[PDB]
Amino acid sequence: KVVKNKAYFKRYQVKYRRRREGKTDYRARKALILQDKNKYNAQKLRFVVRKTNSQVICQIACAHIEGDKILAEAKSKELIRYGIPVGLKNYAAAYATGLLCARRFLKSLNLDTQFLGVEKVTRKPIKAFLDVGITRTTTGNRVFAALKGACDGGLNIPHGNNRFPGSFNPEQLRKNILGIHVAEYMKTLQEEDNDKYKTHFNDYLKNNIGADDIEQMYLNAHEKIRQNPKKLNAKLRKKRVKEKLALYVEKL
Amino acid sequence: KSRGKRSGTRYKFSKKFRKHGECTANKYLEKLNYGDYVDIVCDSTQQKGMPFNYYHGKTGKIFHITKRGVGVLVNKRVKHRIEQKKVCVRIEHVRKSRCNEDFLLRKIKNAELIKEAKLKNEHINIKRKTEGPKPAAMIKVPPSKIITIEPLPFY
Amino acid sequence: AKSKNHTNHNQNRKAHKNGIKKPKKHKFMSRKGLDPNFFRNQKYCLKGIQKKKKELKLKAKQEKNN
Amino acid sequence: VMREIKVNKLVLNICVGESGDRLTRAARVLEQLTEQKPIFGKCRKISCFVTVRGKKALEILEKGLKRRKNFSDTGNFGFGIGMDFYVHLSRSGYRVTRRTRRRSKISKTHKVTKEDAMKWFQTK
RNA sequence: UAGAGGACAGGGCCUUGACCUAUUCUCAAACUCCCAAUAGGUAAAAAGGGCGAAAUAACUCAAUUUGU
RNA sequence: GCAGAUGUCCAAAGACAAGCUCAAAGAGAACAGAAAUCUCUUGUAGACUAAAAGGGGAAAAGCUUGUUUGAUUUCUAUUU
RNA sequence: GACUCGUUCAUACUACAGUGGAUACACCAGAUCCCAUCAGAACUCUGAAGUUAAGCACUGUAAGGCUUGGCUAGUACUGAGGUGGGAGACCGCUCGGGAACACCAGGUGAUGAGUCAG
Repeated sequence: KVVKNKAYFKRYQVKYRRRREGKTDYRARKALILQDKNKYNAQKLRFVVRKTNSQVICQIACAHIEGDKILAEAKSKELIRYGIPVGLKNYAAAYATGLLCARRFLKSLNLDTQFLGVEKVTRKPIKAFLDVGITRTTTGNRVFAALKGACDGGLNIPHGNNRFPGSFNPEQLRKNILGIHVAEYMKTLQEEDNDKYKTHFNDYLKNNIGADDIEQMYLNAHEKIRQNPKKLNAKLRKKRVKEKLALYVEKL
Repeated sequence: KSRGKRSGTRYKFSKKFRKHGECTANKYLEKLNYGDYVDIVCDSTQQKGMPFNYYHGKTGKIFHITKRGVGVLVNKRVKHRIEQKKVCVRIEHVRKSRCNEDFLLRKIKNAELIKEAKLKNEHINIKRKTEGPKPAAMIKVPPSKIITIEPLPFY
Repeated sequence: AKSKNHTNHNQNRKAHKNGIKKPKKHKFMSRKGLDPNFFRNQKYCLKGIQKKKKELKLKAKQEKNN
Repeated sequence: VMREIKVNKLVLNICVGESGDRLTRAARVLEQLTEQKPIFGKCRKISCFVTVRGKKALEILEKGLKRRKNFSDTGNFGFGIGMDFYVHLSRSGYRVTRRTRRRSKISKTHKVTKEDAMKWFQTK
């Protein structure tokens, strides 16, 4: 038999477009968006962190029946203007995107002087809730890196220590948000074999980014960013198909 | 002999064709106010917070709102009289109505028209027209388009 | 003796003989047990506004009654 | 062009149909073959197997090299000897049917098929 | 209920079937891709509403001023 | 009247989270067969969901794993 | 041109071919650390040597399907009336309302908010 029968096509029910594309969830989404109906105008702003295979994006989203509205946006590719010309998928890159997003959103809402955030590494503030983005939120993930960066920027999102590196390692959290592990990998790879080190970090070596330079470079970037924000119609279809039939009369 | 909760809903509560799967992810986002008029539609994808057998399709008004519950007042007939009944349902099943959007549009039109009408001091038959007898007029038709009719034979 | 087990005849006519009765539709509906922690605030709201209005009433009454 | 069919999966299959002792011996010999721990079947416990990739796959395939009918339609095959041996080959970009973000299927133009499977086999 | 066409088992290229593609005859209180008339429900403005200020709160919102 | 069923069972078959996706059919691979294990292709439920039947269920309401006992005290508004 | 978050939830789907690769997504190199397994296949992390082959975007099929309109057809059907007809089963008439399947024609989306690139 054939499972691709016309009856099967007739009975098929299409999925939602986003679910078919695999972009969304439509259970976490509705749980995130819906708020208690007892309260009114509760927008329940959602922070959105999406990691591509190249760079991450951080947005602030509000809900509507007409559709989601985006208030503030940040890409990983803005770190060049802040001193980071390479490695925009990095853990520190995600942290910087989160801090950039938080600072721009606060400035645009005019609460910069009212929320200074925190310093370096260890009325109620405005609220946001973190997007999962399908990706399995295991311990030590770039999404939670950006979450910590936003919280340090001045946002408030309820988060535990379970998926922060360690189960709790503040030293490793500092190292990851500062890029220390990248430096250690550079050290180990350089010691073990120079060939692999150069063929891997060719661009880092091109820009001459030393191992003991990454952490200070990211720290300087963080301080700077904190102090400064064609078609065919029916007639042609019939014409061309009748021509195709005329050719197939004597073609094969 | 049997009068259980969901009795006789083999088709009524059944989701319509090619409409299976969870409720639309935007139905949660409707805005409700005390005094609004609302319709009750029993969906089956959601299970808890469910309306009952009789109330499917009825109307009412919003008088009670909780974290997720909505209490609606309905007039249900019983023999010789009508008695108010308060039913608590959930947001998935409840649905904003249209029974008053006509009257709301009429009120908005009144507000935006009779204002200028009063400004000019004109009286209008602002009551709904209910068009009855058409007027009498003259029309044209050439003799080249009059097609006669005649009863048909049998076969 | 066989007994008729049910009927619903004449019931509608009996119902409409007295006319289908309507509920009185009073204005206010009680808030005995509806969604507390909101009417909890609302009662304090009413007490405050009443207190201000009545204290101003007494102030005016005294300044007019000497 | 990178329409080269890199080796994708090798699997060793063991089936005894009895309890341990002999099953443990099969596990022991599979361990001595490849250090990766084996995986069991069902216990309606009656069979085990293991999967491998990479240089190990190349070496074991060459070892098993020592009939062109048993090839499957989609460029897969295998044989026995008390062990088993089975292989799965595919072209690059197979990830798009497995990873979670944009799950979607591969067109038939990218698959391998048996006609190319024999060519690859007798080439290597 | 019958044929049209088509690559697993049985025996002497041949047969038996099963099986697959598109057709055909007729049905279902406990079948439904569809869908009536009847019957059912709600709204059609004054103890109400629309449009801004001024107060109140221990409620909500990042907001004693966001709103309710 | 008709077609049946109930006076039980379950620390998991309850709660939550996370991961995966079922039947079936074909294709292939020692013993190995109509059926035994694995892998591939197709696959809107054709399986599964304690029980009878009827609904609902796909990044789940199903399968596997993890942590757990909200299967707790007291009290309202109410529907059948 | 490209992406992110949405709505509409099949005209958006599916099968088969053709077209498009600077950032774009994406394939892709690797497993020291966070992280996971029987397996770095998946997941996580770090990269950018090679890449339209694939996904993704667009187009094509007397493509299936879907979806509108015509037609099926005032047919089947039915509310009220009838000292209408017919032995009955049923079938007319007045005032009324009104189908579906199959068939034919057309089409394969629209869209909000935000950003990058030139």
